[PDB]
Amino acid sequence: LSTAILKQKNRPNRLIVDEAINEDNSVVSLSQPKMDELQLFRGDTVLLKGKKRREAVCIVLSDDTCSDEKIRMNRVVRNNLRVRLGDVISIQPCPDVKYGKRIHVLPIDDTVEGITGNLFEVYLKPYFLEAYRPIRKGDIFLVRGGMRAVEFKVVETDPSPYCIVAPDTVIHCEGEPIKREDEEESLNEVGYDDIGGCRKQLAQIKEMVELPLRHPALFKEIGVKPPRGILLYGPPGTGKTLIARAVANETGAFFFLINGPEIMSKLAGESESNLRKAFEEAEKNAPAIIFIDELDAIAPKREKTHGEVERRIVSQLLTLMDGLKQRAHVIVMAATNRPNSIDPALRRFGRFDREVDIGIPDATGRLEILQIHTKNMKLADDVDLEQVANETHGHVGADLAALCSEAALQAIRKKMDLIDLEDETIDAEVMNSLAVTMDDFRWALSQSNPSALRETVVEVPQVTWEDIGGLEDVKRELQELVQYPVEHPDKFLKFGMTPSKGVLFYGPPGCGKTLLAKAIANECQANFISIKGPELLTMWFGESEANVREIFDKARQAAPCVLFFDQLDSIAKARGGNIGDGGGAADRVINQILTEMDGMSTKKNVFIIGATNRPDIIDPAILRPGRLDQLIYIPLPDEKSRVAILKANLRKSPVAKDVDLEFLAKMTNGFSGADLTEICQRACKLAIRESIESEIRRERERQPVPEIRRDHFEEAMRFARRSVSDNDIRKYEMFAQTLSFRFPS
Amino acid sequence: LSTAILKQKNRPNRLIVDEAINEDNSVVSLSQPKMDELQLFRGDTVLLKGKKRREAVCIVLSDDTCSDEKIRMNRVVRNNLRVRLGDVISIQPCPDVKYGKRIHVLPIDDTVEGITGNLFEVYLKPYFLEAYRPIRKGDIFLVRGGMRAVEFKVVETDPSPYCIVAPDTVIHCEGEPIKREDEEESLNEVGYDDIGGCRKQLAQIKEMVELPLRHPALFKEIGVKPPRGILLYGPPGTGKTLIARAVANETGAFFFLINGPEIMSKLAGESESNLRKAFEEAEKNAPAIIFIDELDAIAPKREKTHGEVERRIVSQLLTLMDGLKQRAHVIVMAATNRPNSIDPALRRFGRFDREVDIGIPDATGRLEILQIHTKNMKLADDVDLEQVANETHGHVGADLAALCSEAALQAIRKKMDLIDLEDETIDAEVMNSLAVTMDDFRWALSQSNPSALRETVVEVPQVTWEDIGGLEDVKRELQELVQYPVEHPDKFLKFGMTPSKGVLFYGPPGCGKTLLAKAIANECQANFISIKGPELLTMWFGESEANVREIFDKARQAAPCVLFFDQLDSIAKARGGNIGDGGGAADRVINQILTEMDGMSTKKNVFIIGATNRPDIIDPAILRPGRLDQLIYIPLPDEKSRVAILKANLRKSPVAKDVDLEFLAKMTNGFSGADLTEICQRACKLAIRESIESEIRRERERQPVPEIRRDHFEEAMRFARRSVSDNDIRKYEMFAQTLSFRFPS
Ligand SMILES: Cc1cc(OCc2nnc(SC3CCCC3)n2-c2cccnc2)ccc1-c1ccc(S(C)(=O)=O)cc1
Ligand SMILES: Cc1cc(OCc2nnc(SC3CCCC3)n2-c2cccnc2)ccc1-c1ccc(S(C)(=O)=O)cc1
Ligand SMILES: Nc1ncnc2c1ncn2[C@@H]1O[C@H](COP(=O)(O)OP(=O)(O)OP(=O)(O)O)[C@@H](O)[C@H]1O
Ligand SMILES: Nc1ncnc2c1ncn2[C@@H]1O[C@H](COP(=O)(O)OP(=O)(O)OP(=O)(O)O)[C@@H](O)[C@H]1O
Ligand SMILES: Nc1ncnc2c1ncn2[C@@H]1O[C@H](COP(=O)(O)OP(=O)(O)OP(=O)(O)O)[C@@H](O)[C@H]1O
Ligand SMILES: Nc1ncnc2c1ncn2[C@@H]1O[C@H](COP(=O)(O)OP(=O)(O)OP(=O)(O)O)[C@@H](O)[C@H]1O
Ligand SMILES: [Mg+2]
Ligand SMILES: [Mg+2]
Ligand SMILES: [Mg+2]
Ligand SMILES: [Mg+2]
Repeated sequence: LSTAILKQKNRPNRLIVDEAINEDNSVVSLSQPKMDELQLFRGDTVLLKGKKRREAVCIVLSDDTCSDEKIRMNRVVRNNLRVRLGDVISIQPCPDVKYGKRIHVLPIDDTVEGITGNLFEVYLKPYFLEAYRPIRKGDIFLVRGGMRAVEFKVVETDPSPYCIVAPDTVIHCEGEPIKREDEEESLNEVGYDDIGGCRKQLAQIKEMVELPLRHPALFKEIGVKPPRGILLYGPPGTGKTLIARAVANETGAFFFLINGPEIMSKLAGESESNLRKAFEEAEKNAPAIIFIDELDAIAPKREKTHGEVERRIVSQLLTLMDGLKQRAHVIVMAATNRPNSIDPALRRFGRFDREVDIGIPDATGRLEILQIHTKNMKLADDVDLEQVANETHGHVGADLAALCSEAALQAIRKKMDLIDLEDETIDAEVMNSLAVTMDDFRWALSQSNPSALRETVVEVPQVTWEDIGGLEDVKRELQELVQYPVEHPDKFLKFGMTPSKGVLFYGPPGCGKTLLAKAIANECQANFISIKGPELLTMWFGESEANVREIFDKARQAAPCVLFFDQLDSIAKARGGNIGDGGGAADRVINQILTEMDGMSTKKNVFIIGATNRPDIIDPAILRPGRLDQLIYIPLPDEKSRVAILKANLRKSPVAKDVDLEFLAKMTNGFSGADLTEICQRACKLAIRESIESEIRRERERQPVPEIRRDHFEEAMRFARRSVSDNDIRKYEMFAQTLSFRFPS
Repeated sequence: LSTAILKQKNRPNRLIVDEAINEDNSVVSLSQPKMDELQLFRGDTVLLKGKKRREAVCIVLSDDTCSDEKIRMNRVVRNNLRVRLGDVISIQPCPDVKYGKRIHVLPIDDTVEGITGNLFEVYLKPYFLEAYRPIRKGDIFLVRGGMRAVEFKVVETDPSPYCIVAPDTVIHCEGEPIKREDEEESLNEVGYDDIGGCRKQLAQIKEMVELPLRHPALFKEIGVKPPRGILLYGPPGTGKTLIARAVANETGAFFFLINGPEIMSKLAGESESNLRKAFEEAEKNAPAIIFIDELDAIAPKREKTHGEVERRIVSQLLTLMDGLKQRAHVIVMAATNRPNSIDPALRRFGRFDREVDIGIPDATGRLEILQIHTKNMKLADDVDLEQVANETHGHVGADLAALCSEAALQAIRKKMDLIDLEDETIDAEVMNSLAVTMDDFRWALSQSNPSALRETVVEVPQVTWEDIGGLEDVKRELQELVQYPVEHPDKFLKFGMTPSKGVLFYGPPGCGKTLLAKAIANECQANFISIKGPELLTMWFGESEANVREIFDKARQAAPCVLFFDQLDSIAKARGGNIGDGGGAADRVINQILTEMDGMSTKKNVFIIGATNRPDIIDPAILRPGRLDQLIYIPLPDEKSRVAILKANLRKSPVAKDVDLEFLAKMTNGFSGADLTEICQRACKLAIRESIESEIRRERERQPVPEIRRDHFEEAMRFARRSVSDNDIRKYEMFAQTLSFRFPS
């Protein structure tokens, strides 16, 4: 499975973090069956591993009230392992822990601010007297006594790293106090849990980076060599640098970070020296990871570069990439937001040959990002991260971070009156009053401008079959065409028939062709790419055929994908229709589409769908085998289908049950689904106007309309008119006709 | 609220500057309830803070004639705090002011010009004998005695900064006299009060620059990180450098100024060293502000740059921007008049991610600029800064400064006869006679050429509903469509209807579609962007579709905004109308408009309005949902509406009450609003010609017409003719028609 590597295992060592009844900063409690399963004795020293490279040592004890799958755990060592209640930690035996020869500790600034007494005698000596506490370098532990409990950081141990505080162990705390800034920076370091909406990408990165270095013998045994170059790409602000930081803080391998402007800001001969030194340092500390952030800064296209030194730097990078012998256990990672700007030589074999797309997050992904970014943010109960996530189409993670910052700024604006710039300090009542409400998020949404609105949307559509009324035979035919090869390929192989991978929807406008394409993409849970008429017209007017290939390339990277071409006749009408131009049924954009379809015919998991309201003026070459060779007529709905359409459109609108949708459908004989949606929208508009006017009337008098009613629908049927005439219907009929026989008995 | 930070608070310490009855240069007087509220004793030394970083010390005394909210204040210490009568200052206790050990003072040049006696004995000793005056470094104080009072500047104090002049304090005044040029430069330093028309921008700058450095704990508590990079952009002469100077003179943080030509004029390796030294200096003196004026000079687009050293400088700037850790408390500000010319990498996250638009001022803003620039200018009573401000469309602050300079030059030209170049001095009668009159401003206006006339105008229209006659149902429909979603969004959410965000006005020409768009923009107080037919035609002829997106980008930065597309049929007529060309209802510019409308559909506070006189030849794709899907017919006015139109057009023209506008309206059956305006304009022209000829006749005889009359309107009705024929009206009628039913009982 694609994300099977992200699965952490149901193992006896894995334990759920639980609160501690009576536990000091040196012990943890487990259930007796858990010690029996783990062969752990009471009083044994045990090593605990948690999130973000964190390790600690404790004393394992028995607790009859402790669950088998849980470990009792006080707050101090929870802070040490950077874990919260309900998190999962790993417990192992920690043998051969020797008595400490000498330990150097340092207090935290605010815990010692105002403390002038002897730290040793007041705090450390009673805390470490006849206790034999196990400690680790970098541990943070809180000590009682004095007027005020003081937190200390174990900055040095001998023997290292783990030592027992014996009575003869020399403890000293003389040195520069550990500042709170360092502790906060260490606490807020980025791990994998700080990335949202990139579950596929995280799994792929672990498979291609962490796994080969973690277990090289795994790939050696099966006789394959792991890729050497992984290139992260995506639009700016998608989290490539954040993923780099997470990998750096989460990896056991040696990590070296290289920035583009880092290298390019140095003098000629120092950039090359730094690059070579980085590669040599990685090779010396194998297994190692080299991350080159902003690769396009150092390696643009060599021919399109004018600097001599720049070309020399690109050549040096190519040579260093080729210098790895696949036993150096060095994996080079790179991030760029302009993958095309990279020199193509770097994308060859033995180089950055693997590519991971950190794309634009969907609604679930951006909800995850919002939850991550607001986890340490003071919020109110009215804040619905659901609603913000649904309303932030086109936002990337950086845009969502800016949105949260602007919401907080609006929250501060709401308290501006109690806050003065000239004031040396801010009252604590204002401080604890400060919270980010839903109104602040709404204002930030109103003021936010997304950076990825012009990017092509590649996602699974929300439209399902309940969103479509009628068309049951069309639904069954689409399901067969798209899913039978997927679900029963052996049946197609047995009869020797290659399935058709292209369908054209044709019919009157507003009958559900776009809905059908979206729904068939949704049922298969495949990505959906929609190319509308204005985009084809943009390529036609600008004479920019070459962009068509780009579209198909996206469909390849997004497979399984449904490539949908809506309004294939847009260029045909733009030329004037059937008799508009002297030329006949051949244009540049559709020609490139034909070539790209022929190229895509070998990609099994990309299904191409076309839609047109004017099948007569469509280029016939698109209906040839290997192209949209299946044809489905989407007709005007009949009365039952019209009832279904009216019911589907009114699901989200409160409608009184006295309204009879069957009569509405039977009276709208020649109406399309779009016309019925227009009727429903106008009825809702009338109801909203009535409710607003009634609320205004009451708001005046002090100084109704809960549902749409039958009079609303009648007043909507004033303006309702059928968009498709009988002429058009008949034209589709002779198109369908122009698409008895028995064997002798 | 957006400008809530600019609100300075109603606080007891805040005091209105008032004149002093009997106060020396060392005391201030307050009301007894004010001391009781502030817990201030009589004789206490008090610190006073004013505009432009100014501080001073005085002795607080009681005055029964002093108002509670006012402080009595002599002229000398008003000059010290750089404040005038009616200004607001802050008063606080100033404890632990020690006796001065040694003070060094220096006189002002003209106050000591011609003074050869001992300054100490004549002036300072009687002024500081048994007085115990509190003084500050940099104080300016005037001393009596001699033949002539002398101003002195306290250039050194010990102890510093505040000291008491004790009897044993050693006062000396031996040194280079403080020149008047230095004092004048210090006096005329730019503060926030020197910027006009940038109230939003000043509030935003204080929120994003002054606030994070002022109170970092405010952002730390709410768990957000303040932006690191703020980029000021706008057309040249809008005051970005002036805002930089104001921030430098108004900020408590350390300020470092970097200029583009500053850095780029140095040799290779010295520019980079200066940039790194600036960043290190800012980090050492945190909190600090780095301002990089003319950022485009040092950081153009790297690919579009050919210099090796230039690319290295851009990379170094990127590295320095990334080097900040958000605890360095360093905020980097930059100003550029070519924001697109900036390398895009500098506009990413962790870099110049916030942008403030110092745009073209409106009439109120340029009135503020004129008042600021002429505050120290000798003006006459006929000068109406109102009238200059209304007449300077397209002017930026620099243009207004040049206008004032040219007006002063014309004033000097008017006195040229009494002024000779060869003269060694100019008579004082000419000096005090020199004043800038309204005629000088009129001449400067005639000779002024604005630098921002070709920029897109983004402002709230002056047109209101009184400016429009009739169209009451259209006014109500527009108000509903535009304001009901804004005022009552919960009603739309309850019924599940997404409001239409696009309307198309159609009808005969000259009936008020542009007026309706402007008025609906004005009622909501939203920005208005008008795209006329010639602009669309310019994009069509030049095949420059890509500029359309620019327009929509403006609408995003100006939200809440009304985007108005006037004469959508201009390209359609240019192609020849309905049958002009073989192609049908599809062109490049309207195609880009469709794509941009689809992109803008997610921006709630941008409303798009289209207008056309030929709805038949409009591309139908623009009427689809998500586009201008609402349609409003603006018909020819009826008789009552024509009376209203004639009344509205004649509001600003003196009309005799014998004129009957009802008869004019009833006789002009098929006239449009433009035709009625033509009639009114021709009548005014006839009246003006009559009045001019009568004035000429009297001016001849020596060596009438106060209002428009009925004969004027009759002679105008000579040439008045209806622009719209019945053919066109009927065409609109079958367009409207082509846009009984009851539920069963
Ligand atoms: C069995 C088969 C399956 C196939 O592909 C299956 C498939 N997977 N995803 C998709 S679509 C994607 C998923 C949902 C939306 C997008 N498909 C697919 C392909 C074509 C039509 N429908 C479905 C191709 C070709 C064949 C075969 C049949 C016969 C022969 S032989 C030797 O001439 O006898 C050779 C090859
Ligand atoms: C309530 C709502 C308001 C809105 O926007 C309000 C708005 N603010 N400024 C403007 S315009 C600007 C101000 C004056 C001139 C320019 N508008 C606005 C937008 C559209 C039409 N009229 C006004 C958008 C969309 C909605 C909504 C309705 C229903 C649903 S749901 C879940 O399907 O039920 C979802 C969303
Ligand atoms: N998927 C995500 N989950 C959580 N936070 C994210 C995500 N994507 C971006 N962010 C946040 O938004 C910002 C994006 O900055 P980051 O450096 O990670 O982006 P980038 O794509 O590497 O940048 P660029 O391509 O412009 O160099 C960071 O503050 C990061 O924490
Ligand atoms: N069968 C249907 N069930 C539900 N809604 C429908 C149906 N047919 C049409 N509609 C509605 O009509 C509108 C447009 O439908 P859609 O985009 O799928 O049509 P189309 O055939 O591609 O034609 P067009 O060129 O008008 O877009 C939407 O509001 C959609 O909900
Ligand atoms: N809003 C304003 N209020 C007051 N004075 C202004 C304003 N805008 C400009 N000025 C004045 O006009 C001149 C504009 O020069 P300034 O250096 O401030 O402009 P700029 O926009 O930074 O310049 P450029 O973009 O060409 O570098 C100055 O003399 C300034 O005092
Ligand atoms: N109802 C009206 N009330 C007042 N003035 C009106 C009215 N209708 C038209 N006018 C006048 O007609 C002139 C042009 O009007 P406007 O620009 O709004 O019309 P339009 O419908 O957009 O047509 P056009 O293509 O002629 O500009 C202006 O002088 C305007 O004052
Ligand atoms: Mg990055
Ligand atoms: Mg559609
Ligand atoms: Mg400047
Ligand atoms: Mg007009």
